[PDB]
Amino acid sequence: IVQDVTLHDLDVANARPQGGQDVISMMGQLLKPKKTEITEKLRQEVNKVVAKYIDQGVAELIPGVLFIDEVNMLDIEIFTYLNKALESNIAPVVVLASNRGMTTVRGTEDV
Amino acid sequence: VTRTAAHTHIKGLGLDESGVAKRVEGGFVGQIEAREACGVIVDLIKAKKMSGRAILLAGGPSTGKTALALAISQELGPKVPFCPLVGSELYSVEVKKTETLMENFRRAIGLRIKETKEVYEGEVTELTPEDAENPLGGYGKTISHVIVGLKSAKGTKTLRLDPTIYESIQREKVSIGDVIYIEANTGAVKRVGRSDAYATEFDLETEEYVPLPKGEVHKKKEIVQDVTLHDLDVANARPQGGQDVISMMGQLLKPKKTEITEKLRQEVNKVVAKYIDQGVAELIPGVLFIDEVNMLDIEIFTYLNKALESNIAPVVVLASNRGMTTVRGTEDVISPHGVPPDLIDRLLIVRTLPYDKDEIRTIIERRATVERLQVESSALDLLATMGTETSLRYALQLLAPCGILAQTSNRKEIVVNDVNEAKLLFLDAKRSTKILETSANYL
Amino acid sequence: FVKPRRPYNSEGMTRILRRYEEDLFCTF
Amino acid sequence: KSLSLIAAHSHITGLGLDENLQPRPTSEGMVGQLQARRAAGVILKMVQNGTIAGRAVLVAGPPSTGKTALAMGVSQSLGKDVPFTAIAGSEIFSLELSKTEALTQAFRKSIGIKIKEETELIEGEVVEIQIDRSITGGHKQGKLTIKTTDMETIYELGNKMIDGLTKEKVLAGDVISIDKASGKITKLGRSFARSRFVQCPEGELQKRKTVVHTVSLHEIDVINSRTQGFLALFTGDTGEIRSEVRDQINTKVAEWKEEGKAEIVPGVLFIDEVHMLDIECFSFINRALEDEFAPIVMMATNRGVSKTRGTNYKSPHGLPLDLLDRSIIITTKSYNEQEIKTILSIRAQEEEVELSSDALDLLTKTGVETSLRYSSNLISVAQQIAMKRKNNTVEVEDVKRAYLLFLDSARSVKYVQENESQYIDDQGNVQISIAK
Amino acid sequence: SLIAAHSHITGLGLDENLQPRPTSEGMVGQLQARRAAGVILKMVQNGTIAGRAVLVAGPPSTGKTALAMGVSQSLGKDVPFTAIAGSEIFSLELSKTEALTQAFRKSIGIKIKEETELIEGEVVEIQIDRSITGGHKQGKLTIKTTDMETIYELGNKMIDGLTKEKVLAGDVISIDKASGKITKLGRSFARSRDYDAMGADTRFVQCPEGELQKRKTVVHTVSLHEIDVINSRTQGFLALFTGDTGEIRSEVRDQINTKVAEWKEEGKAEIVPGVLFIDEVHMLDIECFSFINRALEDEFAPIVMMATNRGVSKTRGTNYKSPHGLPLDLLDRSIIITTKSYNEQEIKTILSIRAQEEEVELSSDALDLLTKTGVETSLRYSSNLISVAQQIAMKRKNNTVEVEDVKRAYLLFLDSARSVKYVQENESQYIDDQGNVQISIA
Amino acid sequence: IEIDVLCDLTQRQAKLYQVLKSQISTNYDAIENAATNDNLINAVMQFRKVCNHPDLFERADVDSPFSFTTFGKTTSKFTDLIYSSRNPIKYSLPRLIYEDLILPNYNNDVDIANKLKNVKFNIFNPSTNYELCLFLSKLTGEPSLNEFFRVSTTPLLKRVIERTNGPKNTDSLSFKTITQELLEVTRNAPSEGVMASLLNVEKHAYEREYLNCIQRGYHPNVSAPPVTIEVLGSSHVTNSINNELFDPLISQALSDIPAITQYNMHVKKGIPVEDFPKTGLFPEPLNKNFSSNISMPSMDRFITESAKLRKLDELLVKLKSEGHRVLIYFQMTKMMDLMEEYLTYRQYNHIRLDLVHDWQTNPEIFVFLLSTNLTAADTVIFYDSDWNPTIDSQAMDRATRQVTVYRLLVRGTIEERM
Ligand SMILES: Nc1ncnc2c1ncn2[C@@H]1O[C@H](COP(=O)(O)OP(=O)(O)O)[C@@H](O)[C@H]1O
Ligand SMILES: Nc1ncnc2c1ncn2[C@@H]1O[C@H](COP(=O)(O)OP(=O)(O)O)[C@@H](O)[C@H]1O
Ligand SMILES: Nc1ncnc2c1ncn2[C@@H]1O[C@H](COP(=O)(O)OP(=O)(O)O)[C@@H](O)[C@H]1O
Repeated sequence: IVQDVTLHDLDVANARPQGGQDVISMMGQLLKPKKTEITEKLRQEVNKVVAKYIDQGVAELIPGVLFIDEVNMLDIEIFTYLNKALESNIAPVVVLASNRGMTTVRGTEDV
Repeated sequence: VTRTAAHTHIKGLGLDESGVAKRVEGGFVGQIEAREACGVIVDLIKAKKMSGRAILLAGGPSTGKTALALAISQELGPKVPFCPLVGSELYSVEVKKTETLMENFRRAIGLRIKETKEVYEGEVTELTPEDAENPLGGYGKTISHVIVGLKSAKGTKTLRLDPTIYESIQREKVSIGDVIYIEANTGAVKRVGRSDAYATEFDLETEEYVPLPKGEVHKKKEIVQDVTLHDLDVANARPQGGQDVISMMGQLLKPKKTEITEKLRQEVNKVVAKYIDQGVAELIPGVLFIDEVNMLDIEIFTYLNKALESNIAPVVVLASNRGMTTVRGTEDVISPHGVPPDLIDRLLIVRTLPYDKDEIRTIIERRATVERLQVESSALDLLATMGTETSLRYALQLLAPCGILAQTSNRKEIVVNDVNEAKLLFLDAKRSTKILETSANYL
Repeated sequence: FVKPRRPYNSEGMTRILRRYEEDLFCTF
Repeated sequence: KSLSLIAAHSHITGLGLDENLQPRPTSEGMVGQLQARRAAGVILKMVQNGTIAGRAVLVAGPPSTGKTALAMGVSQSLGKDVPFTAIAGSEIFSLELSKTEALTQAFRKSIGIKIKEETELIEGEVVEIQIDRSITGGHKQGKLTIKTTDMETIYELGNKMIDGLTKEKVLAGDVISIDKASGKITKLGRSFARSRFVQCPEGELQKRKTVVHTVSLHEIDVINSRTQGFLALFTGDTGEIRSEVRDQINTKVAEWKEEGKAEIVPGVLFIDEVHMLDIECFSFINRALEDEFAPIVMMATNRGVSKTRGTNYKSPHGLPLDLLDRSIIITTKSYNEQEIKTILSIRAQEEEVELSSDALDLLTKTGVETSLRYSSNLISVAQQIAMKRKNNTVEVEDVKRAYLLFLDSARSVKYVQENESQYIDDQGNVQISIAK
Repeated sequence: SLIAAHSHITGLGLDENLQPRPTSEGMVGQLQARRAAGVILKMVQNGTIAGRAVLVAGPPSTGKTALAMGVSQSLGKDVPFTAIAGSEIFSLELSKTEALTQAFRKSIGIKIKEETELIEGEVVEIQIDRSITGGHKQGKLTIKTTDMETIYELGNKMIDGLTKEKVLAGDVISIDKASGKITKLGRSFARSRDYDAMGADTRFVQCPEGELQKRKTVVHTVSLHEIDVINSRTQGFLALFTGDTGEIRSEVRDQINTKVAEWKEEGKAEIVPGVLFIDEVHMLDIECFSFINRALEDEFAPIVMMATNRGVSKTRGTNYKSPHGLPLDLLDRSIIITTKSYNEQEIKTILSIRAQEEEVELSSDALDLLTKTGVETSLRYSSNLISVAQQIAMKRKNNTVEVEDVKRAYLLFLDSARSVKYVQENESQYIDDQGNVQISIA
Repeated sequence: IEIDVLCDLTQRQAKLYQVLKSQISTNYDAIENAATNDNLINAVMQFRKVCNHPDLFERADVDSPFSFTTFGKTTSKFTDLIYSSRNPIKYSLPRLIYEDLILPNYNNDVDIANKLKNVKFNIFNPSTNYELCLFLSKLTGEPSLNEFFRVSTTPLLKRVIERTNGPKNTDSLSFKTITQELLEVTRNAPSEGVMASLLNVEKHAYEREYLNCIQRGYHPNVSAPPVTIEVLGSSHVTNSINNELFDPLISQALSDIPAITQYNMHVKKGIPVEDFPKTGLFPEPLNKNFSSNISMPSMDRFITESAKLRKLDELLVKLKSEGHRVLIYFQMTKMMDLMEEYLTYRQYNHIRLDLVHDWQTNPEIFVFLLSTNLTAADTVIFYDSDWNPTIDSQAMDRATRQVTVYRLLVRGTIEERM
């Protein structure tokens, strides 16, 4: 069997607690599934176990395309995070599209 | 050897028995009138009679205000509660900033309680429950009572328990052969570990092995506790520590700051007053320090004018580095030190003056001998001239790159060439600003 | 002298035995 | 009871008034301000009569002229068993409650309901406890011998009282209180037999005591709303109580008043620095005062023709004209030299500070020149300078030493304008170097 | 692995006398900044002082983050290096001061000394006693080596680890007593009667000989934030992964500081401080700067390194312009490293190293034209063109990049300056700042 | 042969040192001067008590949170220990509010309105809204059409407890997500599988960083039960509060049944396992150390809390290995008792001040405790070192082999200036 998952699925499967008998897990299964700030630690352990099983020949990594349309709606803080996040080892290719000419960047007044 | 960070060469105000400040004592150089005023404030806090007395430490940058705050904290000692705070810490996303200020106000108050404790302890010899008549009856438990036999040095006691205590006993995962410790005040059980009367080397659970406890099984012991009023308020607002279900599930929920009501604080005050009236507790008022008070907006100031008038308020020390600036949250109000005039009328202002060349030179001397470094005299003169030309802090930090550059040439002594090399390698604000003004593309 | 081993009490509990040649499972 | 160090208003025990509502020159810790004290006495009689509801009174004047002192005098003259709620203007800008909901809770904390009930209790000193148990402990029999200073009795006990005596371990010579209908037993203490210590009770063993309760309408609102328990009265998480339960509580309170089982005790809400509210809060306050269950709202402000928050125009007292049209205004005035010296002497008497005559004249002069609060602050920091030289009375040199060490508004302002390059201005500019 | 922007930098390129080589460890040029960074590296390696602020300032595309990764690569393992950007502080469940406090506490490592015991041997007999509902578990384990034999006692965690990865009375296991790990090494008994419900093909290992129980000293490094999050609530170890650490109270932090000093006093632990690197530090509010100014004065404070590419610009949260986007209080307690622009030979060496890292072979004239276009335009554009020219040359079925491939890559993919030029002659085609656009071609 | 040993102050020793310095309000110069000269003697007695061992100023005891409780305490063939912890804060409520707002009576409409809102006008009622129930059962796959009425009228914690994973029919609109499909495979999966290891990041991080042998750093300061509400003259209030505080279903859920009681219920009474009350729902703690807020005194902190005792523990190992006979000198008897119990913990052969010739004849005894003719001594040790030559000369006088003296000194205290 060949099963195909993304790295985000591994992150959100590892972040939530597994099948357990405590009241917290089954209490939270019946509640609203709120999104939460997944730490850099979990992504680092997922990356190293993925690299360990890639080096064994069992796994294979397939990078893909992240397409953001109308990037002029992005704030300058998200642009700064893109500047940081493009430096990663595991990062995909990213395609941006814009139709504006000379426009102020959102979040600033004079650029 | 030891670690130092911009402080810890300051051990106190360095005053005499008459309150006169000696020139070079306690790690302090200069600031004589400010040190004398802070000593009078220290005596006022030690008098333990006044509430809601506020002072403001006003001066320029790098003049010794935070040094005076930690000097007051060291003069008062570890018994008196001291709560340091920056003005940016009051803006919480969980609760409103008024509640954060009142929480710090209650945190700056101490209390020393002499509490007695009823203790059952010993090594578990028997563990036998007796069953209920109808276990599936819907109402009632599966068991009725559990008989626990405890033995100790010169003693053996047989205990009949309710189910509620035995639920905590089995939550601590006891067994036959275990030394336990039962608190009768709250029903808490601590399992100390395995007894040493049996073999040790046949386990796989990294356990610790304790001898049989001394004395009788049933004891009454006296414990001196040091709490704050905020601890009482928090422990009563989110209850844990009982064996009932609501406190039992309060430990599992994620903690969150709430708006503590005035009624709970009044009831906690009534209980503390009843403790004090019986000769058990003792009140230790303390100090709240708010550094960078100009980062507060007009709402926190307006609440400070009401929170200072309570009959339980601590002594609050403020610090600013502002000239005639506009208060945050306003558009046209311009006030001294960034503090509104309705609060300034309730303060007592303490000036803090700048330094001279000799004071800068000897400050560099004490910072050098605390950091365990040896400096020549000519290098010390050059460092003092830099401290007058650019800043005292820049001359203070340049000591450790000079020490590294001296160690890398197989040397101990810091010479003038090391200071010149550290001048070239590292810049200050003025040189970097001059590079910024004459630059091509916003360097 | 050699200290006695801790008492072992397994009353009203199932048992799983695993040996070289045969595995048991005693149930109630 | 009611632990307290020393407060700024600790000398005010009420309004000093005669039987004809006339102010004495100095009485109950209040000097001067005769017309303001007369108006506050009329407002106090208005509260005590309780026949009118929801009237707003504004106290306005210059800073440091007896406004919070007037509020404290009203609060002390009301005494206990009448609700007094004191909030600031910045206490309603919350993250889990809306502004109108917080104002509604503050309004409803100031109205009380008085209920009188009788419960029968037994209190006395335990003489002898005999308890017999079986082999399995299924059935237990017992006797209890208890006494007061006037009578002694013996009681045959049942099983559940035996279980309630074994729990909360009662020995002989303990003074206990027993409630039969609830099964609650409290140990008052131990009696006078040394071999906490309280006296043996006197009179009848079986007594009926009438206890007067006073419960606010906010408490009944929280209890009747089933979404949260009574623990939200202590933790503070009520979370926008619905309006419908407030109509049910209002109808039930009116029914209890008509049937005679309860009476309404209205109180006072005091809002200090009322200019810091928003225009929405003022619009809500305009219509919250026209309810039968509304308290008397006392508002204090010191501003004059400033910007109303949430708007872009300027109004007298920081309040819009609709709110000022619904209010009657008490005006406070600035003080004289004699009143300043009397206030300083009362404050020094409250801090246990003995002052010379010349030190009092110097403090009065520097209070007239600078501020009343500055002299009141120096009056307690001069005592430590006096005790440093080992004397009791504070003399002129200690006052001069405290004046030199601690600055006021004007001197600090002068030092800031004369040395403005050493401080951080509005443009973020500073000069920290000494040379160049 | 995969190739990133700073995959060619492994170290700082310094001698024993803290003198930079012209070409070493993937770094070329920038001698003074590399020497100052080596001084900061020795300052971190000494571990004597705390709370020093270092500012790295220069124009864009100069080698700021290159210097930061050089410091991180020369810092070695087991020393924490926390790298955050300016925009990660703003959270909807954490305040700015709480986020900065956690970023400060992630950079201080606590190295704990632990005494463990190892047990390896053959399993002879496993007896497991469980309750009817299966909650309470207890039992005995009979393990043997060539010379010894010992019956042990098991608890709930040992039976839970034994039932997982099932051992079957003749397997060889290794038990770690302090980490609680059961590891199956193989099988040696070769039992004849195998009721094959499984497809196990377990390894034939030898039965170990010698001592059954052996002591061992281990060391592991933990962070101060991790101890705080573990001690905050009941299930904080989950919150180390889900990030559900909402505003940890100050009392926890005071007790953790006292207990860490106590563990230092017994010789159980030691404190290993590290580097916190804040890139794009101008994207911080004035409240964050006011917090950092007093958070640098604590006993547990790392070395804070900040990178800025900005001139005299507006400080966020205020209405005035300050040098480097930072207020003068923060600039007072910082030492500034200034980084300078490049020549053409440094650009050529950078392009050659980046070509060698991507395993792409370049001709001489292609290198000169890429150097010329990296001098006229920016360096990052000429570095990005290399992989595109490699794919173009791979389309023609030859494994060497010529001038024609990089010329096609320059024609197909645009610069910034040519994009500004092309937009400014065709302003009607694009949407302006006022929302007007002509879409019709006639 | 005079050797001086210096050791730095510990954290607790510095804490009570700073407390004693701040207590007498900055008169340390006269304290040091008239301490060197030898009222003020009672002031410096506490200083040398702190410098010797911190247990003389304040003995270390069990570290527990403050109990904010009023319980049934004793004022002094089995005994009963019954749970009786309460809160000192009492909330008093009149009977009228209870009887006319929460309890039903003939003059109020609590139960009528409850029935109208919860049964009659419920929209999951199959007696009036059968089509919605059928639509929802096609949506969800529930085999029963009364499931939604049952779910909508029960509390959440009860819904967590009695939740059973019953089968649902395939022909429905509910699915299996790939996250749930990844979760369900690795429930019982062993090690060394690829899916199992990719789904087990947290347990590997637990077992790599040795988290079952870490110590607890924080415990709370005050522990307090919920606020007790009293109503004078009502048994109904007491029964309702006892039912809410000690609900048998949730209390059984957060605990477990004893094994012999399970055997008696299953076999001797014929109760099936599916009819047992649900138990064992409490979360496991991180360690054994994280299960409670009470910390016991340990005999590893007792050595380290005194710098002199720690340095003497390190110094005694070399003299034990070299096989000498060591003399320890004191000034008080409280430290004599403390060192006696320390030596019995270490199980060294020691005697305490007919003993003289016993000391000379027997070489097995290692430490002699003396307070200010023993020719068999080789090493003499001054714990409370005083430089009065009148006592030191006679102490070396009562002491053929090489004789070495040792003085334990503390840096930055009265003894350093001494
Ligand atoms: N009077 C003084 N004696 C010795 N060191 C001083 C003195 N004043 C300031 N310093 C040193 O100068 C530095 C800046 O002082 P600090 O008080 O932190 O700033 P500010 O005066 O702006 O509050 C500190 O590291 C402190 O050690
Ligand atoms: N008439 C008065 N009698 C007694 N004390 C007064 C009087 N007026 C003012 N005070 C005192 O002066 C101090 C400051 O006055 P305060 O009432 O705070 O000013 P404001 O009216 O602006 O609130 C208070 O401590 C108060 O007790
Ligand atoms: N001295 C150098 N050694 C190695 N690579 C460099 C050097 N200078 C620049 N680079 C490369 O140039 C790019 C720009 O570096 P960066 O740190 O982003 O500059 P800046 O500090 O201006 O932001 C990086 O991808 C880096 O690989």
